[PDB]
Amino acid sequence: SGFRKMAFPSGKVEGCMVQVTCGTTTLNGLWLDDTVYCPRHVICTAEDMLNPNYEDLLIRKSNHSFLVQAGNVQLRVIGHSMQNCLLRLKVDTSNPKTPKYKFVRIQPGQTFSVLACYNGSPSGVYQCAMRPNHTIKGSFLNGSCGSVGFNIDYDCVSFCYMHHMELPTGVHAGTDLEGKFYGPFVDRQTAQAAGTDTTITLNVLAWLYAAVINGDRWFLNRFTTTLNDFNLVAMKYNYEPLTQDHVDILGPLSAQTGIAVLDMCAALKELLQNGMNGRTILGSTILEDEFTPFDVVRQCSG
Amino acid sequence: FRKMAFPSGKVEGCMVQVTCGTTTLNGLWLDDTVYCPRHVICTAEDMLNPNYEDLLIRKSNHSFLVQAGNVQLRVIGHSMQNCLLRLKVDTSNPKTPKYKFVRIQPGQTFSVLACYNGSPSGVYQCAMRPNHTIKGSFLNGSCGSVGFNIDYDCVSFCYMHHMELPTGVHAGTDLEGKFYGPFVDRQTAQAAGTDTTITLNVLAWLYAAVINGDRWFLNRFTTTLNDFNLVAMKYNYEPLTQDHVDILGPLSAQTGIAVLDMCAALKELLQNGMNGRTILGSTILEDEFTPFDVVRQCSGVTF
Amino acid sequence: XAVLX
Amino acid sequence: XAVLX
Repeated sequence: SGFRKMAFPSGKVEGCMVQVTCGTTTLNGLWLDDTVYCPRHVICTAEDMLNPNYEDLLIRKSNHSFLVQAGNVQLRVIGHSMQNCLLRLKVDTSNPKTPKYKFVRIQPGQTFSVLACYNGSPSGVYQCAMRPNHTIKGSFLNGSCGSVGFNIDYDCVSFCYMHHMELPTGVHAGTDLEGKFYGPFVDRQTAQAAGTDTTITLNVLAWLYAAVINGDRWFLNRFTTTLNDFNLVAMKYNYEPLTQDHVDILGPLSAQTGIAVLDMCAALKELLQNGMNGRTILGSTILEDEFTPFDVVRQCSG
Repeated sequence: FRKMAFPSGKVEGCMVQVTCGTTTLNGLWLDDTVYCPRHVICTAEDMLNPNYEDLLIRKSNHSFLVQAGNVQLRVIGHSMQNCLLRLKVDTSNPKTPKYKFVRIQPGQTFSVLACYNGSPSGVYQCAMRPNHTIKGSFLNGSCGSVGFNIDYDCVSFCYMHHMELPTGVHAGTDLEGKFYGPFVDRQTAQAAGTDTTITLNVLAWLYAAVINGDRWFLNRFTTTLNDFNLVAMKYNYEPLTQDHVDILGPLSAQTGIAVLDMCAALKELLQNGMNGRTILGSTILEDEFTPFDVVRQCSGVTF
Repeated sequence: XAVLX
Repeated sequence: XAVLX
């Protein structure tokens, strides 16, 4: 079947992207039904960015302080309110392209699709994973903000991310669609830093199973390991501790390939200790961790 | 620097499900025409070496069931064009975007909207390999899936999926039904020629690296085109031509680094490795980003 | 060994 | 250190 890092088709999300301006700041907003969601920092100026008091900044705005545009058409704002780090603007007209959707706060290690936008227009779509330290290793330029992360299950779009900033290390942070930041960050230009990050062990194993269902078994061995002994080694390599739930999650893939979870762990263990000796797995030269077990069983043949 | 695909909304609006007898796959609906792989008129045991021409004769418009969402699209015409079928329907697709059909060349990339039963399931970036195959990801029922590029507001359809080769790679046609490579749509014994690394794209990627501010690999020297090819061809790199040099002009101008200077830098990278260092966070030299993709991603191009 | 999709 | 997007 082959193996690609694919994103969900982005069309359902494209039809919700609008432009939102306040003062001289413009960024992206998400338009669903009669509401537009966007990062509350759209209300700041250049001097507000260091110690903004959003509450104080917002009370000084009216509905006509917000300019929302769908393409070249202006959408009138008839209401506004702040929810955590987002602004909820009510508009007098409804988005007919609004898909079935829900707001979900994903878990670290979980994957999602991002539709990077600039001035309310789609630029590109890529798939990534919420890092264990809550940051995203994305690709955002200035004016990206407002862009969203999402997953699609059938015809229902699950929105899980909205962009707000870049951390000194070049990685990115944001919130769920309720405005709550993912990670210990705040939306202000202050010295902030991501916590230590780890490789998502659950995903590497899902991926190794991807290589196997795909006909590749070179990295397997005749050993086995206990959960404890596997973790004692994996932790040495900065890998997320593997739990019994994680092993269960791998149950389906396990039964599909005939390789016990602990035996696959034994294989991973060896790979960590001896490198790949120049070989590749699914074309890759390093252990890949942005594929959840779910992504694996979805992209690969049952 | 993520491998970004084009926003796929415009192509999602053109996907439909096409069923002939027991065979179902995807179709591309533009205006009042639906394009799909001709092998859709084939049955189980009729794919070793089907005589498409004689197999089509025994078909009529009523043989084709075209569905969009939950609505049935009435087929009022059918003709074969090389390896595709062109079904005429009684309804012009209301979501037809401005578009064109173009035949992609080796090395160039495009986005693939993988579909099943007419419903888009995923989109990823691909590169037409020098051996005329693509390292894609397709399962059963994906055929008629399409590859494309967006230039401004115009959707450029360049690929339609038909087969998977024994090495796990994929083959298909342009939207005229002509295959890329020497492949044919029959389950015979066919093999992809050996592949090479797309030198042009690697150079482009190195520029992206520099543009991003990741420039440690740069050096004080330069090289001749000939001396570079002699080295690159050991690591199985496609020979670099003057035409490639010229295609890299805009990036070279943006960074002020002459192509042969970057080649000197690439050369040193091939003969000495990266020393555990990383370029754009990668430990290998990427070859599926073209000079255009680089411009597109670094410039925030929108559609 | 080619396989039609 | 942190940049608002």
